[PDB]
Amino acid sequence: SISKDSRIAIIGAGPAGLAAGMYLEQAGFHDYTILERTDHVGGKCHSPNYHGRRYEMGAIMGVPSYDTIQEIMDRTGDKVDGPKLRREFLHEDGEIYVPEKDPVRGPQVMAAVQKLGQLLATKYQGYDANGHYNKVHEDLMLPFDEFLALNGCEAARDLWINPFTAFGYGHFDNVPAAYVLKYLDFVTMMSFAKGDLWTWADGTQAMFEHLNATLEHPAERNVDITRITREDGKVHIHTTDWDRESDVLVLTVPLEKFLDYSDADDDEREYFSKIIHQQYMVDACLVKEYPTISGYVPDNMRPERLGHVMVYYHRWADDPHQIITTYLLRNHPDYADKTQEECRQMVLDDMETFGHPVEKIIEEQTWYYFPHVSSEDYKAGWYEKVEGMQGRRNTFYAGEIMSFGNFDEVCHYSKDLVTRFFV
Ligand SMILES: Cc1cc2nc3c(=O)[nH]c(=O)nc-3n(C[C@H](O)[C@H](O)[C@H](O)COP(=O)(O)OP(=O)(O)OC[C@H]3O[C@@H](n4cnc5c(N)ncnc54)[C@H](O)[C@@H]3O)c2cc1C
Ligand SMILES: [Cl-]
Ligand SMILES: [Cl-]
Repeated sequence: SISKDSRIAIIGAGPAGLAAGMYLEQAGFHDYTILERTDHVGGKCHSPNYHGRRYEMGAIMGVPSYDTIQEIMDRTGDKVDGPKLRREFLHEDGEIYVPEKDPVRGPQVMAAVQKLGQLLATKYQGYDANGHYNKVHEDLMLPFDEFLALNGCEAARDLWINPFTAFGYGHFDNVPAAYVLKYLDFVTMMSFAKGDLWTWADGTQAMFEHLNATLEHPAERNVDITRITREDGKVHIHTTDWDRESDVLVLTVPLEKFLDYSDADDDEREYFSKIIHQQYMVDACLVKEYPTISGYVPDNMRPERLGHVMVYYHRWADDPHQIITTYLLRNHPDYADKTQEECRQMVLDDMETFGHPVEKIIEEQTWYYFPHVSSEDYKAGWYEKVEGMQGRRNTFYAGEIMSFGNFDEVCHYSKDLVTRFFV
């Protein structure tokens, strides 16, 4: 256990760092400081303003089982109050189809879903635990498609792909099942399939800005950390404006990047070097022939269509001059990765093909997205190692790499970090 008097440095004012501060504070750890590199809080919950309304450059949605986020809202006073999500499906040629009504493929898919639900309820019990420290079944360490194939459930990929590949998380040929099924566990998949999805009028960012404000120590912003060292049982942080000592270090920032400004030991260097991530690019667009509904494009979710628009978000139905965001991936382990420029051109051409041509791109962002490890590295015990290192030289590891790249998962992980190590 850790002394309540400890000076605790939390790096990153995204959901993970903000949650860490919240749950530390509610456990009686009052001497924490959150250090944020940018001038803003919420990280990839990022909801900029346009014509009196906030649009989403990052996270958009939750589901009713996001219990930790509910706890945050309980604290902040925020309410789930955004516009209803609705979707149609488009082929890569822009034609509308209704796959749930396909009388051959539909049943095959839902039968596979049924079958997978029972394997999850019986054989793979534990799969849905937050984090990876409870070692998942070995089958879950395989790429999702391989995991499905082993169990005869390939068809279920049709349901699972839409809120996964399109949402930036990569491709089932390579992404381990462990990640997929921690995010899209059975209740979560059911909620999404049904459209029972939380959104916020003021943006996902708002409740995090509000959480920060409720904190006893709101985040320090514009903190440029040049160096962290950990001699003599302490943590020393060097920034461009000061350098100070803490007792405990909580990392919610990318761990491979941490290597470059830290006295990283051999294990840290070895293991964090294996972290891979996604290049998920979002374009905030003004369009003609305004869509009446969000569009998903499964055809463009295939690795062979890397860089094409996989989904676009219809957020403000009443105003045809409001922002439509588009979503595409720029990388895949087995395909040549795509440039920003050539992908920008695909946004334009695909949106035209869909009959919603772009008048203007007002904002573009390639995000550092979904840090994870390969199936091989997962099977080789990556998480047993790294979780084994928790508390080493008073350093604790958290954020997306330790759980999943979603704001409930990381917040939940931070909450549990306090329980596991601090209380
Ligand atoms: C387009 C898009 C769609 C998404 N959709 C959803 C969704 O619908 N549902 C969902 O649950 N999640 C979604 N997400 C994922 C979700 O937003 C993230 O998983 C969540 O924000 C992770 O929180 P975090 O604190 O772990 O990481 P981040 O949000 O990335 O926050 C990291 C923070 O650390 C800071 N930082 C980085 N480096 C340093 C440094 N050197 N020093 C100090 N500070 C540093 C950053 O500025 C940032 O504030 C989406 C994200 C994007 C981009
Ligand atoms: Cl104490
Ligand atoms: Cl949707």
